Amino acid sequence: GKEALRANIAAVKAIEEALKSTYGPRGMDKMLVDSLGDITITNDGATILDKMDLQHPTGKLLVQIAKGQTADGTKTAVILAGELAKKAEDLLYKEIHPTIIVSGYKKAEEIALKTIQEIAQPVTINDTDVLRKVALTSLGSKAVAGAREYLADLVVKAVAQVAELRGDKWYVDLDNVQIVKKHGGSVNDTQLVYGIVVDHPGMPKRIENAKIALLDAFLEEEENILKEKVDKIAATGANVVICQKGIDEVAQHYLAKKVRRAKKSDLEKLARATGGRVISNIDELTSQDLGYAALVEERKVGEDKMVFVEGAKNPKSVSILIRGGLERVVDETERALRDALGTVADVIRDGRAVAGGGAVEIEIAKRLRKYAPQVGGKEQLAIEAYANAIEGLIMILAENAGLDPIDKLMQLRSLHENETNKWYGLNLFTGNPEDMWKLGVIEPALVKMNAVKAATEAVTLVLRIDDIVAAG
Amino acid sequence: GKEALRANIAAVKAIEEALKSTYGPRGMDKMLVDSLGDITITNDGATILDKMDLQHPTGKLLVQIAKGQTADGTKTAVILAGELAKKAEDLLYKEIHPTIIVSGYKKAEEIALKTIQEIAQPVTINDTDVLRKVALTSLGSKAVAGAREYLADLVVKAVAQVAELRGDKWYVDLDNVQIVKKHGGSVNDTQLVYGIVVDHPGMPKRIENAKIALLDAFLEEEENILKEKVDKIAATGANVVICQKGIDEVAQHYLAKKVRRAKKSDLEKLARATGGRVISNIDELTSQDLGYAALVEERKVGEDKMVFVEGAKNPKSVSILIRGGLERVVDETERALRDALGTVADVIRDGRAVAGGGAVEIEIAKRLRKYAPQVGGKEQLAIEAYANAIEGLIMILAENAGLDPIDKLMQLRSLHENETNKWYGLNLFTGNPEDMWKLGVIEPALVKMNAVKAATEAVTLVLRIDDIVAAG
Amino acid sequence: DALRNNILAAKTLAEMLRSSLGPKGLDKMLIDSFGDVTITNDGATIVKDMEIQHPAAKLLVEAAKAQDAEVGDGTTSAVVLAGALLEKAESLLDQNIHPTIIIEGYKKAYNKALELLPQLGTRIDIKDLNSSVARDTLRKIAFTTLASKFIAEGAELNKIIDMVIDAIVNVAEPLPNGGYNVSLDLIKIDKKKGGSIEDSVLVKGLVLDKEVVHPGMPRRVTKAKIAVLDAAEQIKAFLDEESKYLKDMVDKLASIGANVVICQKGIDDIAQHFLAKKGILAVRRVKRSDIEKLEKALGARIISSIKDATPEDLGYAELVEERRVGNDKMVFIEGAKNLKAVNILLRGSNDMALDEAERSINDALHALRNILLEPVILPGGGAIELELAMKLREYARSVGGKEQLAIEAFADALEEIPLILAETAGLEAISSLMDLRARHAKGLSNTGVDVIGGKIVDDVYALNIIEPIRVKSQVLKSATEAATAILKIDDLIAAAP
Amino acid sequence: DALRNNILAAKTLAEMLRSSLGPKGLDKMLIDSFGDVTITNDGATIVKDMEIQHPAAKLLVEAAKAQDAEVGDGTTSAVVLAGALLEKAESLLDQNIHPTIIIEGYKKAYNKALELLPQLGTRIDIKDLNSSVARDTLRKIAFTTLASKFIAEGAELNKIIDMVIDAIVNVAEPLPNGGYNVSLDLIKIDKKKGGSIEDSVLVKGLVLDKEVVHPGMPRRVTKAKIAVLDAAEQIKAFLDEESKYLKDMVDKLASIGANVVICQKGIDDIAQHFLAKKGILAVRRVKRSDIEKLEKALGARIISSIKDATPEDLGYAELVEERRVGNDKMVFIEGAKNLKAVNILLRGSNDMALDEAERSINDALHALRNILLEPVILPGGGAIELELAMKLREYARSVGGKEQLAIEAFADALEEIPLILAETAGLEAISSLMDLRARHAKGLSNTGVDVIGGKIVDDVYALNIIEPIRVKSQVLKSATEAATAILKIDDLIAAAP
Ligand SMILES: Nc1ncnc2c1ncn2[C@@H]1O[C@H](COP(=O)(O)OP(=O)(O)O)[C@@H](O)[C@H]1O
Ligand SMILES: Nc1ncnc2c1ncn2[C@@H]1O[C@H](COP(=O)(O)OP(=O)(O)O)[C@@H](O)[C@H]1O
Repeated sequence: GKEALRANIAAVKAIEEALKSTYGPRGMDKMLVDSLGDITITNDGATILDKMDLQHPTGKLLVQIAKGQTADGTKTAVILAGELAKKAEDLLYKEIHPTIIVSGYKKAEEIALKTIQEIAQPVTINDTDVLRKVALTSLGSKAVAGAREYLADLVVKAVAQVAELRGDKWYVDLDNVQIVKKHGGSVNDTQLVYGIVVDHPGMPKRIENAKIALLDAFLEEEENILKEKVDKIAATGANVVICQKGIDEVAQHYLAKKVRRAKKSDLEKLARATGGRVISNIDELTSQDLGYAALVEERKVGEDKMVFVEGAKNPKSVSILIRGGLERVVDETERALRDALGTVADVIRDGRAVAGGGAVEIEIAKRLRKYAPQVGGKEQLAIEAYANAIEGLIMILAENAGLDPIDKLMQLRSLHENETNKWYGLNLFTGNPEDMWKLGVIEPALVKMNAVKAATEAVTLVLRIDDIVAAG
Repeated sequence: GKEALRANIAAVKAIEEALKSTYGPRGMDKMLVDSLGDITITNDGATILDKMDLQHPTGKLLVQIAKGQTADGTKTAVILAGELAKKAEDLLYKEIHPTIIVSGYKKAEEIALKTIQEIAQPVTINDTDVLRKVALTSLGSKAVAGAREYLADLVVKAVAQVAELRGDKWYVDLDNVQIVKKHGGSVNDTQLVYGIVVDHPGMPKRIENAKIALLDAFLEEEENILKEKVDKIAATGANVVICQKGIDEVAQHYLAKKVRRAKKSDLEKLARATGGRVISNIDELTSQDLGYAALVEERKVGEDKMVFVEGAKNPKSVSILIRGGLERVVDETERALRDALGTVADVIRDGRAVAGGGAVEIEIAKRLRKYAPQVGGKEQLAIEAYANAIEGLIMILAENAGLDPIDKLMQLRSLHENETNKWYGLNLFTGNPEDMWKLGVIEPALVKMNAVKAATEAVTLVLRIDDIVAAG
Repeated sequence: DALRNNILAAKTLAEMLRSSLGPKGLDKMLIDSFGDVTITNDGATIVKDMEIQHPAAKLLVEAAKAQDAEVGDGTTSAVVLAGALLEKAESLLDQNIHPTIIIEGYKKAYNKALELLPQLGTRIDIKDLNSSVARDTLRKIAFTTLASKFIAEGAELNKIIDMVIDAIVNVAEPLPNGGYNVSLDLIKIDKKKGGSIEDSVLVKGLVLDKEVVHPGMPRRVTKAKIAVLDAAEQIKAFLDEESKYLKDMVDKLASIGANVVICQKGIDDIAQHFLAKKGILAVRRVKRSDIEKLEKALGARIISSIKDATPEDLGYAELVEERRVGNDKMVFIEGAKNLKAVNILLRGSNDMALDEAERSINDALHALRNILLEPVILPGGGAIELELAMKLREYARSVGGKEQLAIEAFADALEEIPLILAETAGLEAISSLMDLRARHAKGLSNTGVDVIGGKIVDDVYALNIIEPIRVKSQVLKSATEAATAILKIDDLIAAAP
Repeated sequence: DALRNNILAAKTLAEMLRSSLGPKGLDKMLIDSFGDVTITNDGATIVKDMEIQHPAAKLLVEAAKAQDAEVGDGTTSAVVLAGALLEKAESLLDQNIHPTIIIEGYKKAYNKALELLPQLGTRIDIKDLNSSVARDTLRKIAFTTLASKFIAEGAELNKIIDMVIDAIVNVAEPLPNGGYNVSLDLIKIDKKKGGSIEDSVLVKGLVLDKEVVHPGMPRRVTKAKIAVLDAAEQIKAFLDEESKYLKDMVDKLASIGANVVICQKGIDDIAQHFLAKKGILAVRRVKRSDIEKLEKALGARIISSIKDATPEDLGYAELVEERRVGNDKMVFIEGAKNLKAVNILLRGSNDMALDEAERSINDALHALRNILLEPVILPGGGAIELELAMKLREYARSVGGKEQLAIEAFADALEEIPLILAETAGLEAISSLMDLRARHAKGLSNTGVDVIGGKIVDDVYALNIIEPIRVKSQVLKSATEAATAILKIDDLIAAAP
């Protein structure tokens, strides 16, 4: 059923083309258009793939795959899978059975992962320059309005807190990072807080050693019931009370005499940080479900009130306030910062880093070409094709910078004949090849490995499927 | 270039379809239509292929091949080639390279010829019943108006004369047989003459020990020249004078005081029989170029004058007068008689005969199936296909008789498991399988061999050609 | 014409599952119309969940579903075959051979093949595991099923096979055919998270608990077990006897004559010491779902109150042992009362390897069950099909009429399995078949196709490629029935509900 | 775009001759527009006689015609290659690589290959036929050319080869390259009807006559030959001396000092007896066309009249002998004056076998000439192409820029010859090539493809598959020139005659 396969390959190629030009540290932006008419301008690939109007099953699948295990790297996986698909197509026209191409690609994947594992430069949490570089790596091309060397600082400072070593590996519980945003000034007004932050005259403000009530949950009778509900909570010794559902202002008065938030993604991290737990029904509420916060308080953002939970019990607590002008700015800042956090977190947790600019890529290709003749006939071609498909990334990376792809590919290929140039990659601003390690173009080995892995998996899935059937 | 090959195969299949239903001793007739509007109704395949409106190069080629070395057998060759082409097509769809199919078919051809050589029953000129049977074989289905056992007599009597043994093999110089025709009565009025026959008060009639002048070739001046020309001939001692060009009646008067024929095909055999030779220019005429005819004469056909050259020197001289009603009758008689003469001549000259009814065919198939597994993989299939293509002839032969092909094929196949039924074939009138030898269904082995050979050659030629090109 | 349409329908359906055959069977993606998807190369799943269009195809689906119902292994093999039969039939229709003739031919061919299956079958030795003959067979078939689906290391696999063997020892047997009926209800697979696969272990039940008190008896030869629910107006008040109470409870338990006490609610140190003095094996608290399972086998009863207890509630087991399992001590119970199923402790280092091991054991068990039910093996890799084809041509020769062509056309269909099965391995669909024919007609019937290795094998038994007869015959049957039923239908008629 | 059209034109042309390559080269049917046809797998014939359509294709035809002009053997091989180069170029155009770059790359690759041809060439020994080294080589190459085109029995063939060898002994030599220049003008092939092929024989001239009189001398060691035109108002009348005349004529002939007399008009018994007395070798009458040929070599002159004759008209030959040739006595003349060509008496039992033998000898001679002109052989069957491809990739590595891809694309084209050449033998166009690469990169450069046998050979020299260097280099040259010239053309422009 070639007719069903070609459509899959076309879908993959379509998504590649969708995310292609976004790639690199000079990646152009895409303009997403909602059917409403509203729009979203962005560089980040994950966001695109999220808001993107997915058509094909294989497409939605591919997206589902590229996002699996770390926000970034998706870009790489997608484009790589696209290249592999195209080269697979080229191989298919030569009447080569898919089960051969798959096997070849698998071998190539193994050799690739060996290659990355071999090249990788071990790093530690102490090598902060590396962390900074890795942070700054993804931050390039984000169109963030400056403060890259400051946002990177915030990242490096952020990951440092959320880290504790039980044994050999620090348990960087990334999920403890709260992220909010507001307008005004610029991203220089961005700032960290140790505790979680959340965007009537009410209850008191500065609570020291605060117990925090975390709760997701004829008229006269209802009043009695509601007051009963409030008193129940009051009888547990709760300093500050948090909710998600709408609270009757009468209960606000009551409690004031004793916020409703909006999102549970905050209440989550609040429960994480404070040490308390959420309750579905206040009838079950106790005094141990209350979270401990050593110095809770509230502060004014230039245009708005904002809640601060400082002095949270848990050591691994952290939040960041984002600031800027337009929505696109603060959003791109958010997503970029997420990417940074991801990359750095993976660097820390894994403890290995490599050079960008496509050094690892041309190295992997270089290796594959050597290993290719050592196996059978038809597989060798698949492996070679795999290598080429990898080089495609360098080429596209060159394209997105306004450079001639082939020339730079050949240059790097020529340079990587020396053992001592295994870090050399493409300086896109300069235009010439350079040692990407000194320029702080560093990325987590785990990201590269995962990208390769997921792309391979995706393409093999594309090739393994012979036909598409409607079921029930 | 499959696109060019399929067209060839289609052409061959077209010609097969053209000659298909004419096959067998119950073969239907085809009606040929000239663009003038005139028509020709006939069973004989050669005649069809002659008068047929040939379209394709491969077609004209195939016809050119089937007619090469014996008028009949062409039928067999054509249809066989068609079957082989169809089965080749069936093999081609299985992605088998032509050079394999060709080789297979060649092997099959070799085994087939071995088979015919093995089965063949040696015969001699003395076994006249065989000669009669072989004569009668082709004569069946000719729609000749009776006298089959008499025309066969004439054939047997005819070939007997034209035969002399220098060594091991009698030199049956078939080209010494003159054939003419006239209307009136029926084919019972057909009759042989030892000498050649050709259709003013003039020169004398009964010339004993006749010398025959064979010659293919202001007004007063022309008269002088012509008279000079006549006198030149007169001065050589020529009893009877023959010409081809138009003779001035003045020269007829002259010579009368001392015919213009129409065809040189007669003058040829006249030159053959009389022992004399033709002269292009009478200026070169001598007395030795005159042919010796012991008792030349003329006789009246019921409606016309006719010339008889009886007592011709050469022992191997013979002619036949054909008689009947309509043109189709006398024509079919002529062609049929030619076929008979051919077959019998080949039987005599070769000295081997086999049974018709498709006995030899199912034998050959039977052999091929046994020999097939003894060679390689892809060739085996070609050989098997060859066998099937041969069986196709039996099937078509069954079709043309209004019988179920497959059943009779299976019957014969079942019967030919016994060594003692190697002659069994299909009795078309009876409808059941029978020993074809006792029923006088006998044919020359050489004919079968040649048919196989030419068909194989044709199909291989069809398969060897990849594309057709216009040259200069 | 309508017949030809039906034929095309069934054929076109079969064309899809042509690629999903054997080890290298390509995937098929099923779109659950609810807005969900599931992909697989499994015949059953595909044929089941897929919403088929044409009636004839639906009938083929029906045949396949029956084929699956009778036995699990072969389902696609039937459909591909049916398709092949119809495809070979439509060539005979062009020979102007009435369907009924083809049908009878196919019936005869089927009967002969069915007769020939055992003739070409290699019977095995099932006379005990003392001999290890069965093990070698079980090892071959194990690897037959396991090889296609495992990417795990062989050493890890060998242990799993060892377990399955150890399982089969215990499982029941029917006498009539000298075979074994593996009741899969007699096998448990407890998926324990944490630990390597080699740490996995088999035993007739175990609670996965450590000895409550080291002084406590960690091994009991002749055991006696008790199940305890409660941990050790008209007013009722407890008499002021705190420790004496506990001691008396333990003495009562000792008085009943028990050597093991598996408390539902857990045991306190004092009770532990008393039990340790009496030399009783104490066990920590266990789940209700666990204890409920235990009592019925153990022939015991969950005691609500020891004061009212009685030896009627006393269970028993042949042996109990605190055994080390990957540096994790666990209480093992052996051969107690109604042994029922053999319990596997499956130590998976990850949920993937866990479910993978479980899956492997399951498949292996099912296959081994299928071969054990009918103790005759057939040379897989398409060898037996080719053999049958040869024999069926030989048999076709001795039949006449149009049926000689119908049987021969049955043979030509069988040979599509070797053809397709090799093609999946990327081998040339043609040369492979003729090479096979050559090797086969001039050699052993065991010549076949190794799809994994992607090569033609002179003897597939040596490569541990084995197929049960129970499956094959059924596949043949349902396939024949299907192709028949398709060929037998003349045309369609508009009806009223 | 126009460039791409040209490329497609040349490419589409090359596609046709793709199949006509090598031994199993499929046929092409040429329709002579006059209402006639001629079919062949020959590049030269096809390319020549065919009326080509597109200009680019016409240019490719031009290149091919040049390729044929320089040397006869390889013509199609050039066209297929050119097509391959363009096809590999159009893939680089899609890489957005300007044509001129590709052109330079191809030029460099061509130069390097041209340099590598001799490096990978196996030079031979041509130092005399005394040694038989040359014979073994000549035998191998003989069989190389002969094997593809002969269906005749080997024993018959061996004699033909023996003849060709015996011919080559006599033929001239150029010194500079230590090679031999076989002037085909120094070979006659007289097609005698009647007799077996083994009866065929070689000699420096022979008249195919029997000894007129058995008493007459049938063998003369030191010979002297004469050519006689006439058989032995102002009024002139012959003197009444009948026999005395004849005797005196013969005595005059004997007086001149001749030992052989080949009369144009034939000799009478009296003259025969006189000649027999004098011990002169008499020969019957011969054709004018024959005698005219004889006299110029023999340095003699056709004597109109013996009375006026003179030793100036006396010829000479080293040896003359009445030899038996298939039970047919014939007068052989050896080593006379200007030996010029060696004369073959070709005894064909049939016109077919006759023309076949002639054809065989011709082809063998041409090929042997081509290899002898440049005494270095190359491993045929596509081996040398693969070797070059390996070396050219290795060489391409040490070049940078877009040209590294242009050279690599030159290599990928060469490998189309092994691919196509094997494909003609029905082998898989892909697996064969990778198998070759494997055998080649890891083994001898002589690994190639035996098309006749239809199999990949580890060493093609052992299978007597040999290719001259003189042909190969020229093919490479003209192919490169062609593909270049096509790639170099930007677009088309309307012009005025
Ligand atoms: N400063 C830089 N110089 C050269 N290459 C870079 C640089 N920064 C990133 N890259 C390259 O960009 C690729 C990742 O790009 P992309 O995924 O689009 O952005 P992000 O890294 O933010 O996810 C990597 O392959 C890496 O080699
Ligand atoms: N009396 C007969 N009974 C059975 N078959 C016959 C008979 N006569 C001829 N045939 C068959 O007819 C075929 C030749 O038919 P065809 O070429 O059409 O006529 P002809 O023999 O006149 O050329 C042979 O294969 C032969 O087996």
